[PDB]
Amino acid sequence: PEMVRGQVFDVGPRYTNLSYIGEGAYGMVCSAYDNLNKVRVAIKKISPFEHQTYCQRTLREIKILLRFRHENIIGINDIIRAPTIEQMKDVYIVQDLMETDLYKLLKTQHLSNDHICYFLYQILRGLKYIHSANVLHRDLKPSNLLLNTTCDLKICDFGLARVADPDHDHTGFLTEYVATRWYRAPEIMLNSKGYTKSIDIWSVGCILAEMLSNRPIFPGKHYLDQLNHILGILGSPSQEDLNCIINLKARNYLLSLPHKNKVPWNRLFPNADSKALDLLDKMLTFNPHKRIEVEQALAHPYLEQYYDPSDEPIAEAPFKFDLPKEKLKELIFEETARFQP
Ligand SMILES: [N-]=[N+]=NC[C@H]1O[C@@H](n2c(SCCC(=O)O)nc3c(N)ncnc32)[C@H](O)[C@@H]1O
Repeated sequence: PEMVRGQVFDVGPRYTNLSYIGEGAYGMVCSAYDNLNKVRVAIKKISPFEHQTYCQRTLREIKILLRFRHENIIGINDIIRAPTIEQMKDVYIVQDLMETDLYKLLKTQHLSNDHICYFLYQILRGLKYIHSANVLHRDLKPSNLLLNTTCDLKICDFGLARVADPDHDHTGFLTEYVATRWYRAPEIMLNSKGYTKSIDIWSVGCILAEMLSNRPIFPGKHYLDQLNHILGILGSPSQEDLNCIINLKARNYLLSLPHKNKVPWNRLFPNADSKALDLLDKMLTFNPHKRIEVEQALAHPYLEQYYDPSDEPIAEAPFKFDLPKEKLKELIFEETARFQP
């Protein structure tokens, strides 16, 4: 088998002329030439079978991406693995080759307002479809937003996704490890398991802020720091918003803090479009029940040049609703059979 960086990257003969791209959350990512479609593609090598949690996340990603079909969500074009469960050690996921991602782009490129608007529209368009499937992405962040050379944007990595479960969202204070720290909504640290759609909107708000300045808006240095950053900008929650938190440990923590004034968005972002800042404010709303939902965000005046609900499709088949790694390997093997061979 062809090799890259000293490890097996076994994708031939259909895929040749491999180039190392990077180390992902799952393993090695390479580009390759697709001798059938006559185009270069991305290939991700995944080696999950020793660990139940890796098997979980891999099965999640495959099951969701195979059912979804949307312009702003990365597809799976092919899946390579051994013909038998016994011989299956790795799984390769073949996807459209994308020039960059928003994390890499923000490291060196200033975005025009037109690009910010276009990117945000595409994020919300993809998110509308995800949420219409009753699915939460739960790890939206710049590095999970792929971009091709013409700035078409695709949401990727559904390994942490879940079916929404609002009736079971409540929990205690300082539990819960949802999303990537900087993109984590304030209620995750207070009383939420991140089982409602508002968790994703918070992350999109954080992404919008980061597009406006090329800096993360809430750069918490560790888990506990993250709420400090959020409150340092939003200021102290109102009595009404505190009255919505019944958990006493969470509420009394907030009551124990000195008063903090809100920092006006236009002082943080003096060059930003005022309509973008109005939408930003509605996505970065402290109370998740008052936070804007994805279809309202699409209809916001900032996005008026793109908004078209008839061209913002929803899922045909929402997802309606412990396993040892052996059963998970068998499930991964079954889920990938359609690509044999
Ligand atoms: N990651 N990583 N590894 C490093 C490189 O992986 C690049 N990348 C991924 S990564 C998917 C998410 C993950 O697997 O974490 N998908 C693609 C892709 N379809 N086309 C081009 N490049 C891709 C990413 O920009 C990063 O530069």
